[PDB]
Amino acid sequence: KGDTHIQFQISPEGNGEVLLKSTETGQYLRINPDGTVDGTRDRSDTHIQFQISPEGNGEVLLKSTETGQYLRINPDGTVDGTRDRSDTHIQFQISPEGNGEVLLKSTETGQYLRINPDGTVDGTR
Repeated sequence: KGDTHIQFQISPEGNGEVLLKSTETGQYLRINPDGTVDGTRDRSDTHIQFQISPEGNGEVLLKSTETGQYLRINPDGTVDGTRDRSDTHIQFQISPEGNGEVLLKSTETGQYLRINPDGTVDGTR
């Protein structure tokens, strides 16, 4: 939890969409059509638009709207997209740390989402 690349801002975009942005670099989380996940500064990229979908008891899904893929953190720390809504590795807890900064913690594995400064995305405990 002491990692320096795990804090995000959540920017509302109306119509119920949000952007998930690294506080360090301003890079936005992106799910590509091929299921890979990375970071980009391209504000106009359609693949950075997310919907936060409540599951109950405070768990949420983070769904990339353009291609309907849910963010997944696997036990091995890799991050990808999936359409399998029953996967236990797509549930997140949004944990604020003050001033609009949050950690995005994947419930099943205890991993925090991380966007490294090179735009690579992974999980760290």
